[PDB]
Amino acid sequence: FTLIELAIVIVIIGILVAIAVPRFVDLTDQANQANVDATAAAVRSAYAIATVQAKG
Amino acid sequence: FTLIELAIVIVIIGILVAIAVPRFVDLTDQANQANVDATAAAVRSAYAIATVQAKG
Repeated sequence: FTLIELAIVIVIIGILVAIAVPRFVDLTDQANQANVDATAAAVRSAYAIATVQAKG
Repeated sequence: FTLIELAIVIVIIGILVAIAVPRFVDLTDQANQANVDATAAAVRSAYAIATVQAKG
C-alpha cells in the first residue's frame, strides 16, 4: 500500500471508531416477571376450566 | 418480533394480570338445602293427593 492510502486509513479508522455502541443489558428480570404473570393468567384460566370439568 | 413489540408485550401482560378474578365456591350446601325443601313441598302435595285417592 502507498503511504497516502495508509494515511487515509489512519484518518478513517479514527472516525469509524468514536461512534456510540449499545450496552448489552441483563433484561432477564423484566422478561422473567412477564413470564410469571403470563403463566399466572394461564393457571387462572386452567383452574376455571377445571371447575367445569370437575363439576365442583 | 422487534424489541419494541416485546417491551409493549411486557407492559401489557403486567396490566391484564392484576385484575380481580372470582373464587369458585362450593355452594352445594345452599343448593342441597333448597333441593330438600322443594322435595319436602312435593311430598306434602303428593300426600294430600294420596288422601283423596285412598279415601282415607
